Amino acid sequence: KNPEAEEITRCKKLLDDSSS
Amino acid sequence: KNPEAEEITRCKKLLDDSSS
Amino acid sequence: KNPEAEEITRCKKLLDDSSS
Ligand SMILES: *Cc1cc(C*)cc(C*)c1
Repeated sequence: KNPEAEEITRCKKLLDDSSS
Repeated sequence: KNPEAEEITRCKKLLDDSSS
Repeated sequence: KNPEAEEITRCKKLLDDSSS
């Protein structure tokens, strides 16, 4: 439940945006 | 053997902490 | 096609460098 979890979510978006 | 390897280790911890 | 894609490329290099 740590706030750092937000960073992980961003990573996922970054990977998807890789095609962008 | 580069010191940057430490960053990779942190990434792993971040992924696990994702459930936190 | 976003410039952020460069960050993703770096991540890949970091993972490989993990053995370094
Ligand atoms: C979340 C994350 C972590 C690492 C080590 C690298 C990338 C691209 C994303």
